[PDB]
Amino acid sequence: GKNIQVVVRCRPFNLAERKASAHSIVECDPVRKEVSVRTGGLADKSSRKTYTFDMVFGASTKQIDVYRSVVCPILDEVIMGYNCTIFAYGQTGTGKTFTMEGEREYTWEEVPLDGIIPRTLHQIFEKLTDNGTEFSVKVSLLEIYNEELFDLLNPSSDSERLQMFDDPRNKRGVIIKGLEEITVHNKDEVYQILEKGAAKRTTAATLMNAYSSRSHSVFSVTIHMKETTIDGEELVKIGKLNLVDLAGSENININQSLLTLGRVITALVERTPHVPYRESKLTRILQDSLGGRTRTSIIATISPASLNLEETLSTLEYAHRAKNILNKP
Ligand SMILES: Nc1ncnc2c1ncn2[C@@H]1O[C@H](COP(=O)(O)OP(=O)(O)O)[C@@H](O)[C@H]1O
Ligand SMILES: [Ca+2]
Ligand SMILES: [Cl-]
Ligand SMILES: [Cl-]
Ligand SMILES: [Cl-]
Ligand SMILES: [Cl-]
Ligand SMILES: [Cl-]
Ligand SMILES: [Cl-]
Ligand SMILES: [Cl-]
Ligand SMILES: [Cl-]
Ligand SMILES: [Cl-]
Ligand SMILES: [Cl-]
Ligand SMILES: [Co+2]
Ligand SMILES: [Co+2]
Ligand SMILES: [Co+2]
Ligand SMILES: [Co+2]
Ligand SMILES: [Co+2]
Repeated sequence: GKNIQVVVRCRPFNLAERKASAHSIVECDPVRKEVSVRTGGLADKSSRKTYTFDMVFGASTKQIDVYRSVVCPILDEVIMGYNCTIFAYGQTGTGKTFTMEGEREYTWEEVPLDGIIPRTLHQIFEKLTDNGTEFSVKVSLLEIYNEELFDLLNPSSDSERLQMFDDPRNKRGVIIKGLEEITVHNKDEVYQILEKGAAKRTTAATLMNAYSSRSHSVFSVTIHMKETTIDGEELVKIGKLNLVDLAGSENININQSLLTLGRVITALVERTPHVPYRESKLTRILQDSLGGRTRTSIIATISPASLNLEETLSTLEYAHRAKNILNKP
């Protein structure tokens, strides 16, 4: 699977983990692209399990580093008119959202702590403006909670589950009816769009108890591009990027949707003819991207802490089952 990259990002051990008297049980090796965990736990030390992936981000890794390495070559493809997807997958609290969104002249914000989504909107605007491309950008943001779809961007949207239909004009496509798409007018409008997104998600975790923790959220960008050549020829392209912050790993039943995604990715990597797209909402919505000429990436997040051993081992196993990479001698 040249086209499907699986990478691992170990976040810093944290304060809560110290106070529980946890210790680091995971060793990352960016050069050998390995992650080792002592599976025995504490005094085992005979129990070391090692995994190999496309990339392993050690401690020195910053937000820009994940961006240049995972995202930039995918936006290249998106800008050439392809449809791509990037997943963040892992235990709650391990960095899926920090990676996808991150945190905030830069006066009130920490741009170094910006994640994938705002950096993506920035490059889109910077690259397309520089090369003289006439363009327009729109985004939708939806969440999936217990197999029901909710629009995070509808101002008047109460509650209401959106409805998804097959699209008989495309056998791989899908139509989410009523889905709001904002037009993005500048680099910084993303921040306000993520704000509106969060307010709304917060509401729905009250009147609903759909915790962003237990939900998938799908942030989709569509770019309409027109290039004019030397002679005044017009070249028209439509790119699409899906940035997905998955439901927490920990119970591995949105548990079933995660697993379906796993089989979908494994069938793609292995080229087996049976690809179970229809078995979850997430994979139906995404079949268009995953199934064509494309690039796909999973950022598997983990905590280094001994207290997280089981969920960390499971996340590693999931990512390994996804794209199986033999360990080096
Ligand atoms: N690579 C990282 N570096 C520094 N802090 C991080 C990193 N990843 C996560 N955190 C912090 O850890 C907490 C959990 O991260 P978050 O992305 O919300 O987890 P998840 O989305 O996987 O539940 C957040 O407070 C975040 O600020
Ligand atoms: Ca660490
Ligand atoms: Cl380490
Ligand atoms: Cl690390
Ligand atoms: Cl960091
Ligand atoms: Cl600039
Ligand atoms: Cl607008
Ligand atoms: Cl605007
Ligand atoms: Cl506005
Ligand atoms: Cl199946
Ligand atoms: Cl089945
Ligand atoms: Cl295995
Ligand atoms: Co480039
Ligand atoms: Co420039
Ligand atoms: Co500029
Ligand atoms: Co589902
Ligand atoms: Co049908």
